[PDB]
Amino acid sequence: XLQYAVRREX
Amino acid sequence: XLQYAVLRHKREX
Amino acid sequence: SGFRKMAFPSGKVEGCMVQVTCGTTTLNGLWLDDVVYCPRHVICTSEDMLNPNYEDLLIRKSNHNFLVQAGNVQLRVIGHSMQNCVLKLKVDTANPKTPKYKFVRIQPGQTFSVLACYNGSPSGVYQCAMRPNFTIKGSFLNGSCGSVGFNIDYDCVSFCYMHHMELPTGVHAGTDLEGNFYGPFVDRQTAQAAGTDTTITVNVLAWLYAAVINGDRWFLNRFTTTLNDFNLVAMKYNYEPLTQDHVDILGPLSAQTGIAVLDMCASLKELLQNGMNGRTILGSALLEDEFTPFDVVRQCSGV
Amino acid sequence: SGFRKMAFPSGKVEGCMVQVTCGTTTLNGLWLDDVVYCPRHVICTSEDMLNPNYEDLLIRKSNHNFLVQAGNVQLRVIGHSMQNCVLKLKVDTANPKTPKYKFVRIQPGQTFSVLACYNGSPSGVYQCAMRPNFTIKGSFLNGSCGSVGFNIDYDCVSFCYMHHMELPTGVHAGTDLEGNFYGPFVDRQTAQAAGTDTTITVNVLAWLYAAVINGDRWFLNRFTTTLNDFNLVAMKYNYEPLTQDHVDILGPLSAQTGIAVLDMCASLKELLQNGMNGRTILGSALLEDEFTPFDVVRQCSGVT
Repeated sequence: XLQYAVRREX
Repeated sequence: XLQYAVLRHKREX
Repeated sequence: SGFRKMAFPSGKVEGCMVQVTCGTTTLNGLWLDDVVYCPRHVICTSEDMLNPNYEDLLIRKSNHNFLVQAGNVQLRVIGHSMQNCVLKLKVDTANPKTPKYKFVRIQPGQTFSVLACYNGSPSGVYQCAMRPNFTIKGSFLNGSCGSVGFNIDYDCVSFCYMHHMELPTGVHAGTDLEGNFYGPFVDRQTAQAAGTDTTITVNVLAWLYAAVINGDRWFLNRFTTTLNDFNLVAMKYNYEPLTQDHVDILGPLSAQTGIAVLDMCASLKELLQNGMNGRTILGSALLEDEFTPFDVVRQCSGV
Repeated sequence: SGFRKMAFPSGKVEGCMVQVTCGTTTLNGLWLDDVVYCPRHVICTSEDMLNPNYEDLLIRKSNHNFLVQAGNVQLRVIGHSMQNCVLKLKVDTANPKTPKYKFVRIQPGQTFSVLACYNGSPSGVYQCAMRPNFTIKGSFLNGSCGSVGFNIDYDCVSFCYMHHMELPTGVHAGTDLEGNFYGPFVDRQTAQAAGTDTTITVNVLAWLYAAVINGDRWFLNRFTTTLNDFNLVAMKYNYEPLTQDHVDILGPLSAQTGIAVLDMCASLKELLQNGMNGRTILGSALLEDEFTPFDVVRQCSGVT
């Protein structure tokens, strides 16, 4: 879901 | 082989 | 001899990786000369990143909100201009370690190396392929956005890919450094669907020539076809078409193996039709299509 | 969050690669603070490598026989010293790129990134594992000798390998930078065979954990094992042993996943006996042993 900011690995 | 080298040729694989 | 996923030397790029922070949002960016390129979604919050229209948000100006630290150096930003889905930031110093660099748009199947970067520092380097459905299956965690994909032709570095998102299927989607997304994806925090992906026939034929060069013969047969005959059995197996342009790109590998491109097609056609028969090729029981004909030539002839 | 065969960033190591020539013999060397490491056979001639006398040949040569060029600068060589089967070439000048470094004798199964160089120039980077039979299967051509293997740990570069030869079976052998060969090999130009290779067990566990991180749970089985038990089936399938210490080595990953090692052991034990059932794991039809536990962490944490 795009790499910032979903911190808690997506 | 022994993976050396020359200066101009190949002496390979 | 041997073969392997052989990525380009990363160091030359290690030099053009920085950290950009817009508010408390931080991702990587590529710094060439007096200009830093990064994804346009640093400006956002979690709250903005669901349907953001970025046009207005950058006219919400403030050059001073854009923090760049390039290791020791705290880069001052002296401009803020948006080119599609990349932000290009003017900075006070020109990267002294700037190599020769081009920007190119790759066609599906073409390969690049990726420098995985987090907070302007890199954790590792791997090689990817551009999936026919314009996706890359790489290795990216949060903070990977701004990580770059590149090829080294001789002096010049080609920058082909800038990472933006992991999709629900788990693969990746990003842009050329013009912010022109590959595929049908957008800069929004929404599940997206790639399309349908297809095995890259020219790259498989590359990898089969690769096996031959390292003395694997079990798959070879005294049969041939036409391109026509091959191209039906391709369509059937969701294998890309093979054309004359594709046939021409394999010639070096034909020349160096002495097996005509159409005969190797005969070998590929029987593999498609009967399976890999319990046996491995280059230690893989799976057909591999993430090696370009060039990359075989490169790895099997240094450079 | 994928999973790829990932290498360490090379730039630090690229700055220490030299071309070393003696007569018509060309190889690669590694130049760190005033000394240049390259395999001793750089001195040897074609005909001499069949039966070389290294001590004798070094007495004959003088410092002027060794021509080391880093880029466009020649290096002046003040000394010719043999360290077992590795040459140490003293120079006047010292590499300004010399990073924090150590010379480590890794164990069979330890993975490391190999920087492949020809004429002291990088041709690229890949990851290899020290086979239990003390061979490495990488991608080595002629001109490759002296290329180096390494791990990067924070600021330090831990050099583990120098490349010497490709065996008749097509695998590759080398030494530590103290010149001590890995496995039962000598630098004669004779055919030499390794042994029978084996799968690295702790590395496979690491790989199954990596799958569980990438949403693969299908291989998980809720029965249990003993180490002794599990190991006895592993020896039947020509697998390297597991040790308690391995369990502690895997503990961190056990923490993230919440699968006790022995639970993951019990899953593997079943995969060995019954085979893989035609399923795929991380996009492999085969079990993978060339990822170390730390490799799983480092790559799926983005360690630098």
